[PDB]
Amino acid sequence: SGAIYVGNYRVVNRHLATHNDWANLVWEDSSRDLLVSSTTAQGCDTIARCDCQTGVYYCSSRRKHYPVSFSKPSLIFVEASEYYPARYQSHLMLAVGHSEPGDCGGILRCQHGVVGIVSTGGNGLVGFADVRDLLWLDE
Ligand SMILES: Cn1cc2c(n1)CCC[C@@H]2C(=O)N1CCC[C@H](C(N)=O)C1
Ligand SMILES: [Zn+2]
Repeated sequence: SGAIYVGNYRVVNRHLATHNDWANLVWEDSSRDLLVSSTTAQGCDTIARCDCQTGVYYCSSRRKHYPVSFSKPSLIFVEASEYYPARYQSHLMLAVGHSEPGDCGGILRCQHGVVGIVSTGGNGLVGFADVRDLLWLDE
């Protein structure tokens, strides 16, 4: 689990979205595994607007933060799951690291702020859904 809270927006993994997230839907993209819903309270997370390829992510399955080097956002093929059939997921960055399904939602941060959230894994690689291109989260 895990979400990004900025302004009157809440960003979650689309596969983990609640009934309330869907009832207050702002935008969703199945290909990115992202869903943004509206909130009453104001959020204070700062979104990075950069092209950093190094950062730190939170891994609940180990109760630890790990420094990582990650790839640039791209179309990477993701094996079938109970949430989606086999497809290419867009805007995805990979890093050598540990992850488990329950780690989805953990934030990846660089020195500029929030970069994205944990979204895929397997084969000793962790996938992060990038959020830096969503400039509308700040206005
Ligand atoms: C963080 N994490 C996620 C996973 C693992 N860690 C390890 C096992 C694979 C699993 C995974 O890659 N998927 C299951 C959840 C939905 C994902 C998606 N966005 O399409 C695909
Ligand atoms: Zn950065």
